[PDB]
Amino acid sequence: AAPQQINDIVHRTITPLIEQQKIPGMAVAVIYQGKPYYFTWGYADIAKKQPVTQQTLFELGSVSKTFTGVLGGDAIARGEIKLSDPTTKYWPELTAKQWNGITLLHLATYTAGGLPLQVPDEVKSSSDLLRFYQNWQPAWAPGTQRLYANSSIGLFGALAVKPSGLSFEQAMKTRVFQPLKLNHTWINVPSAEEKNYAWGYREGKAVHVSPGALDAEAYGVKSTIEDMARWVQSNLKPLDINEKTLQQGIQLAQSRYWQTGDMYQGLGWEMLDWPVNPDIIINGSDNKIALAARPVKPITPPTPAVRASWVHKTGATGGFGSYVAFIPEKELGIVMLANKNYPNPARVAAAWQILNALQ
Repeated sequence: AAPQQINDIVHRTITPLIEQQKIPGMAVAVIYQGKPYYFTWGYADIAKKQPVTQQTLFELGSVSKTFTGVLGGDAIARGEIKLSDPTTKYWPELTAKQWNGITLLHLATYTAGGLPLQVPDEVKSSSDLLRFYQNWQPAWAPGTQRLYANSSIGLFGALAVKPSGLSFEQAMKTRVFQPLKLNHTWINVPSAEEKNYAWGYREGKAVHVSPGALDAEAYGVKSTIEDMARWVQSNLKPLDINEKTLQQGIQLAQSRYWQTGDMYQGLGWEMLDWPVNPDIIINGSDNKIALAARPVKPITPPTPAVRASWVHKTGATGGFGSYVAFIPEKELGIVMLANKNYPNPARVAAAWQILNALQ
């Protein structure tokens, strides 16, 4: 059981959300005074009447970028990479002149100059990727415009693990998932766990995310509400993490590297100063803003992680919609996982209503 104030605000907020958005299945975790409280609704598989449980796996979509950012932070802390390193240090075959000056920082923070939102579906092998990046022409100089992009942070993640000699998946398992005891968090769902993998629903049809280049880095993690609550706990309170470079990596992913308007770009995470204007976060989450190019101001050196922040990330796939938000100063956070991609502003409005009530 949760304290009644949590049960009350969750029931009053999530029930109309599910009805308004026709969400088939949903799981919510509230982290309150550092402890998790879980809630589930509806079905992971409608036709087969499988309820959502605390072991249901949801596609995180772009919430996966938070894991990629932390894994990159850990590689920085290990001394394996620097954000100022040129992309070409890790991929010297990227000889085209437009890559001169594009650093790992730019890739990690969507500031390379207009790398596109998606890797094209036609681009599948490393050779296809090389052609893609060699032929890409920037719209802007590096470090001037943020354009949210799977092709940008996806490449960051692929390159950041090269010194380790591990694949991206193996690095993520060994360096992030295992130390944090995320035992039900997967880039590739094992056969024995397929029974727990919810279907996503798009226009009423059951769907799962399709393979794509750099999927693991940009949008490919699947996880349970329990593991996601532990992920929030770890990012709320990194000083409890025993593995020093992972603790440091978590901290570095909440450093502020760029500002645009009132939002700050971390590694995967995005941040605003708390208290927030809820309209700014709600309206800023709409893709009309969130996917637009926005001019950035550099923060030199990056601001070390600010405890009084709203730290958050939206994520989607064709069939799923996820959101995570937390406030380190308040020891408070929320995870919302659903098997329908419903509008971002409705996610953020509900999260803020719940966390604002519990602050």
